[PDB]
Amino acid sequence: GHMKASSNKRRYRKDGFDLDLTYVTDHVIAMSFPSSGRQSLFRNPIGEVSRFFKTKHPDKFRIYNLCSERGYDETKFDNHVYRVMIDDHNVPTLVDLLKFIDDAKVWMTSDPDHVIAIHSKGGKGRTGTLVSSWLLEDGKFDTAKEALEYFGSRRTDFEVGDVFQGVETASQIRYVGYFEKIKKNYGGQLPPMKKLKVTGVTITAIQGVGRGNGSDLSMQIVSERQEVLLCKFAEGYNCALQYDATDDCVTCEVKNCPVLAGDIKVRFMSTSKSLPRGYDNCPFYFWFNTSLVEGDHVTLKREEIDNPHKKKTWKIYRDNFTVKLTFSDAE
Repeated sequence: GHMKASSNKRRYRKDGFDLDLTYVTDHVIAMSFPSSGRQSLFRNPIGEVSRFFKTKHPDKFRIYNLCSERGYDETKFDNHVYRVMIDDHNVPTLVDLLKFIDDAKVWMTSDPDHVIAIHSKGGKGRTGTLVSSWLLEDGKFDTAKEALEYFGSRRTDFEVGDVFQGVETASQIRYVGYFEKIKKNYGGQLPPMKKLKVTGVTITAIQGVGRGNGSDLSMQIVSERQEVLLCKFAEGYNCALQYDATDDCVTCEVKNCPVLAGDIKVRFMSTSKSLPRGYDNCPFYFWFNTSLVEGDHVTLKREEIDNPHKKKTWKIYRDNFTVKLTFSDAE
């Protein structure tokens, strides 16, 4: 009878394959995670994905797994898998990014028919960071913005909730920009190392954010996956808070910061349940690299901070919401 007995752009549906896989270029593929067991959200069984590569690019593929959270049976891909450990909604260290670029360069230079396939979980934020960096390396684009937007056009749904298309976070945009700066100003290698200590943090348009005066906020500095400083503002825990109602800002002296080098992640937490958490289990956060800092501070506008960069938050983080870190030289 009428009742049965049983039961997009990103879809590759050719030659008996049905996969969440995109040729960003003829030789650079972006895809979602090659999954096992049950299929949820219709994304990509590993047996099929590995069959695809062995059939379409026999002996001429290399797979990049960008998920810190999980690996898989790499022998399904004949051991042609390289891992870049990136947490969801975060960025690779620049050391890890450049190591990836060199690995891909060695592989791609060896044969013009070689392909690379880059994946994460959804194959958007982390994947787009590395795909866009690779396309800069390979000379297809000269700016991070163009590379990111191309990635967005090939791989992603258009998001009205984003300022810019392509990736998931503001730090992801920043890190492709860092790679552009490295390629154009430093010959493709890291800039001279610069060590820093954070001595202050200033937040503008504080009204309406948590308790609206800095008193609910704390700031955690993370280096190489470890907390290296925690400041709790109202309490004076490694800090001293000053709130100015007239100027709608808080300025905090930061105390006891260790010497910082490399990629630094700064997370802001709140005791106010009324201030929503976004990605990374906090209200707002960002990454920066100490060697790419200019002068004695780094200032980030709303669209440059992870979580406030989403339009769905703009009733809380107003047009003039910014965060500035003030530094001292560690050398």
